[PDB]
Amino acid sequence: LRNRVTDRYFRIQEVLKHARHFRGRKNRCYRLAVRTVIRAF
Amino acid sequence: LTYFSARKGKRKTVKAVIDRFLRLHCGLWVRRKAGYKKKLWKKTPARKKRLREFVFCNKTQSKLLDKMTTSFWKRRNWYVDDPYQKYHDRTNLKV
Amino acid sequence: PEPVLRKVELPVPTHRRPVQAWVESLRGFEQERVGLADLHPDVFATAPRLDILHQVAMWQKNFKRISYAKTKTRAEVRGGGRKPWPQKGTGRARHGSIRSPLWRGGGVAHGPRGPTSYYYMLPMKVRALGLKVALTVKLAQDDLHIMDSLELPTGDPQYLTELAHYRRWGDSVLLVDLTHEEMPQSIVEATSRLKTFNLIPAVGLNVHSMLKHQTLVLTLPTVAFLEDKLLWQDSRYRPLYPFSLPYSDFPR
Amino acid sequence: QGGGARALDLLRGLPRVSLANLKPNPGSKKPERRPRGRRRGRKCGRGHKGERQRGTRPRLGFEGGQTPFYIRIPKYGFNEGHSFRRQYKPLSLNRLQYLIDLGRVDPSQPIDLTQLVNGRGVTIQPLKRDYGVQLVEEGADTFTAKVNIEVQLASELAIAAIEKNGGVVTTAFYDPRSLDIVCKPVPFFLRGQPIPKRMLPPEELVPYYTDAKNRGYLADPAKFPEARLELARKYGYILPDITKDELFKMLCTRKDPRQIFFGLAPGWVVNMADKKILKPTDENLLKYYTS
Amino acid sequence: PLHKYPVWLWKRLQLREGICSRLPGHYLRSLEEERTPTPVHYRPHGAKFKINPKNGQRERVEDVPIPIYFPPESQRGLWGGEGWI
Amino acid sequence: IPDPPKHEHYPTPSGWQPPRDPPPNLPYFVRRSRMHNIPVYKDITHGNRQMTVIRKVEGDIWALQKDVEDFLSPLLGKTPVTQVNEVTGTLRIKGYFDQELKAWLLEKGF
Amino acid sequence: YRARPPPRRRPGPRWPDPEDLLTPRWQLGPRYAAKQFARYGAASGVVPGSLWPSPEQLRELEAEEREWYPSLATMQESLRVKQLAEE
Amino acid sequence: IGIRLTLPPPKVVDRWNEKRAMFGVYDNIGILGNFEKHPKELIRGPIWLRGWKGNELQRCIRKRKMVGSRMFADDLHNLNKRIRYLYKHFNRHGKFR
RNA sequence: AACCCCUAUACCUUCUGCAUAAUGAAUUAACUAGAAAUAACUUUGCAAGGAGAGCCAAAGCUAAGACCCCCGAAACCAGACG
Ligand SMILES: [K+]
Ligand SMILES: [K+]
Ligand SMILES: [K+]
Ligand SMILES: [K+]
Ligand SMILES: [K+]
Ligand SMILES: [K+]
Ligand SMILES: [K+]
Ligand SMILES: [K+]
Ligand SMILES: [Mg+2]
Ligand SMILES: [Mg+2]
Ligand SMILES: [Mg+2]
Ligand SMILES: [Mg+2]
Ligand SMILES: [Mg+2]
Ligand SMILES: [Mg+2]
Ligand SMILES: [Mg+2]
Ligand SMILES: [Mg+2]
Ligand SMILES: [Mg+2]
Ligand SMILES: [Mg+2]
Ligand SMILES: [Mg+2]
Ligand SMILES: [Mg+2]
Ligand SMILES: [Mg+2]
Ligand SMILES: [Mg+2]
Ligand SMILES: [Mg+2]
Repeated sequence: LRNRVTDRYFRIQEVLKHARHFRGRKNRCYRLAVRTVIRAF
Repeated sequence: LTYFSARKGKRKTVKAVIDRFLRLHCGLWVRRKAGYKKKLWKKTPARKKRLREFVFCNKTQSKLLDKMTTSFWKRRNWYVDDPYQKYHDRTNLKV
Repeated sequence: PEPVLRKVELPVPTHRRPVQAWVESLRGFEQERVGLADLHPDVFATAPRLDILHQVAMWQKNFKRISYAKTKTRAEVRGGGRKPWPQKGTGRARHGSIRSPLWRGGGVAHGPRGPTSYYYMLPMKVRALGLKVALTVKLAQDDLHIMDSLELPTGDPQYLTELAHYRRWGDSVLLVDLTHEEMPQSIVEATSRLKTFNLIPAVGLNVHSMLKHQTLVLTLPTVAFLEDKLLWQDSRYRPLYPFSLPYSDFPR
Repeated sequence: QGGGARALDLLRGLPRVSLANLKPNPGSKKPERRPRGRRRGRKCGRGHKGERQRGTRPRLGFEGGQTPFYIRIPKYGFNEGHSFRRQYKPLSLNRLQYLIDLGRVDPSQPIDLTQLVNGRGVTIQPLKRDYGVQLVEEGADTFTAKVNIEVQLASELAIAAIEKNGGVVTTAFYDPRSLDIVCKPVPFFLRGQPIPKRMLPPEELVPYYTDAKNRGYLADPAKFPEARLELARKYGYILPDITKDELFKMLCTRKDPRQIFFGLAPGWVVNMADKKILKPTDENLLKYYTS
Repeated sequence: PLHKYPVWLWKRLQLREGICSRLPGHYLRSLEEERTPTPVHYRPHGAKFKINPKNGQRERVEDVPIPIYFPPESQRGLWGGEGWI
Repeated sequence: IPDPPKHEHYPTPSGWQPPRDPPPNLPYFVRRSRMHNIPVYKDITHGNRQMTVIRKVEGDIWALQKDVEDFLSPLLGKTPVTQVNEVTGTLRIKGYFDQELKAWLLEKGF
Repeated sequence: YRARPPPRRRPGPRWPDPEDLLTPRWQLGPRYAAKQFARYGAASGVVPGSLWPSPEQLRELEAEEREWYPSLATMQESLRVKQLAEE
Repeated sequence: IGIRLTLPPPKVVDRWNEKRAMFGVYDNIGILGNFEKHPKELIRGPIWLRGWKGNELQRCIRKRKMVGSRMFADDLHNLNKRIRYLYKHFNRHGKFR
């Protein structure tokens, strides 16, 4: 049985929704946003 | 240690252990003293008597020897006129 | 006209009394209450052990499972012998084989390595106890009906379906006859054409089927059969060799 | 009665038991641990560098190069010849009396290994160098049963207990093949082999089984009366005259030294399927099985 | 997949098909037989059981032949069963 | 397993005694093992936790727990620590009391 | 539906084909025939006379016993000699 | 990207097909059938796995022993190599000793 | 009231200690790394016995649950090809 993540889209949106009002690529690129969102929190 | 043999997929005994230690069924291991046959001419009677004693191993060593031997060596045996028969079972041991 | 009054053959413990169930028939729509049968309390009134039902149900599902899933390790993927580029000097990450699990098209690091067996056996006594629990649960929840025989007036499946509806036997019914060879032809024809009404011999009874089917129907000969086999487990010695070999008092 | 009857009438008012509402008993399904997430990921419980994290620590028993404990101890023959040492499962008089009181062993007939095994009184393992049962004295004070028992070894006090009550005790040798057959006869009969002869004791055991003090099966019957009287004198009881007992014939029943089973001779083939016995008539075969 | 027959049996199967099938029965029997050669380069035990000195117990003994290499030139002579070791 | 033979006098030389007939009139019953013995078993864990188990208990196991607590309280000097398992019909007791419980259960007639 | 006939132990002796290459060699020997007779008796069809050792087999059996199993008199005599030497 | 834009076709499962309806029947063939047959004899599959369980190393050893002589050349080579790799892993590597 | 005001020395790895001018990383998507015995523990079964021949047993025994990663050298050897 091969299992693959099917709802990764929603997992990404949990972080990016908090980064929409950021400047630059860190408002859309998860790798960048997640670090800045943590710092924001 | 060989945890899974190539022919049977079973644990193996370290036979070096079998040649040196006696396992009492209660879990204790008995051994001789290192050097008990070495340079007796330079050793005192009291020291030589200590070296002749059959002594017990500690917890850590007992755990190690148990791992290095398969279940066969831990079964209860009923050898006829076994010199160690009395020592296989503990008495009045608390905790 | 005379009531069919069945009594428990095997000795019942003195501190316990038999439980009872109506004896019914399938010969007519209203042919309920044809008799009254006593049932051994240690088979049909044991402690309701739902945890043991889980054990036996899970054993049944898995003991005969063999998984055929298999993947290739980095050693079994085609090619991949040579080092793709020198260790140093290229500015690239160091690699030893194009079939490494890091590579597209490479081997699988910790994939399935079938065929894989799941065989295991619960103690015989535990599997026997599970059957006792399943029978008691069916009786305790009014899902057990005892029949004198499985003979129907006709072989039409609609009759049996209508009979269950009128008698409020739920959506699915498990029908247990004593022996495969001696099953009445009428019930054989009706059940063969149905999906939720399934006919099995007594030797085929099992917990999974009993739980899947809402209603359980047993013939009176089947009841005697089951009590004998299941209670034998309670009073038997530890075996000296497999019970298939000759014993003084076994079989029967 | 708040248990059985309360647990079943309470089930009447609950939903039907089905495959959708089953669960394991609490405590029987310990959770599985996976190296995923902050707590269990990162270094995943393996530590940092070294052989530890990389999985290459040395073999069990290795001490880092110091001459290990299990090697620096001198060799000594504690276990030398262990696999050739004869073993005897002990059977106490307490256990024997217990089995008789519960009807598991019948004292009205001769008691041998077969009856002891069939009563689940003792478990014999011929593959583990068990040579039979040794009758031990434990329980002699309270042993009351009168028995004719055949064992492989018997203590002097155990013998006295048997014979104070009017019973008979004999010590009988079984070779490894014979012991397997006598313990589990039915598996042997399914092999379709002629009943073999019981081998004689090894030379080192011949003195034991030819001595009346041990009630050896190869000892001179004329010497038993004196041996039986000595124990009666030593332990302060009067030797009963078993010749006057109603069970005297049964008490005297003994196997021939070459016979595995009572009433069955070497070289007989048991046909269990047809419930018959096949006896060879060839003179050469009869000489082999009778010698 | 697996083969229906073990590979070591393949040669014997070939003898049951084709022209080999039609060979004389007496000849095919001579091919199948594989008697043990007489011991030349090793000394046979001479018994089936021996007493082991170390433990003093009766042990079964077996004669394991020494592999012998017969050079092709041996087939034009008469070496008496001797070959290269 | 054969049923135990009839004996003129009880207890037998080994000490075995059959269950009283009729059964005692108590809220609970304790069934004998298949070997016809009282189901009281010593148990140990961790090399130090000595425990006693009464098995095959039917009826009101809580009534048995109270009776056991009263019976053992004088011997211990305090209330015994116990665990009641209604599902399995088992009472678990801290400490070794097998001999005392066996005789005590036999006197009740189980 | 109706369940299939229960799986039963197919009765009767099973005699494999001796000329089949895939027949296990252990199912073709005399030891296999003896087990069939013990299990099924006369229905086996095994000549009961083939159960005892043949004349040649009986000669080998008697030779091994003579070599490795001495008589009581021999063992007793050997014991006496050993005891005298020790004394 | 990476997520489908339409619903997949609905999953139709016939819970009362003959296979599901008769699942488990004869699992007590021995207990209810005088022990003439063991339930393990109902297991169907590879000849080296019927009524037996083991870890991957044990399975590999068992298969080579029972059917190695019938395996294809390439398959047997991989099997021998797998046995060697697993022998080294289980006997020499790991956290515990 | 977007900014202006105030507060705030990216992250991972590696270390006695890193904003460090120590390591890796343009970004997105997908893929990519903890495998099992010895004992012990927990929860059932039966219990001086347990186990569906073997084994264990001075409360044991049977069954189950639950712990042991990934990538990388320079090399060594065999058989081919130049
Ligand atoms: K030794
Ligand atoms: K962590
Ligand atoms: K931490
Ligand atoms: K390892
Ligand atoms: K890094
Ligand atoms: K710096
Ligand atoms: K720095
Ligand atoms: K640098
Ligand atoms: Mg490769
Ligand atoms: Mg290379
Ligand atoms: Mg490499
Ligand atoms: Mg691939
Ligand atoms: Mg990280
Ligand atoms: Mg690191
Ligand atoms: Mg370090
Ligand atoms: Mg315990
Ligand atoms: Mg530094
Ligand atoms: Mg700083
Ligand atoms: Mg930096
Ligand atoms: Mg650096
Ligand atoms: Mg693991
Ligand atoms: Mg080298
Ligand atoms: Mg080379």
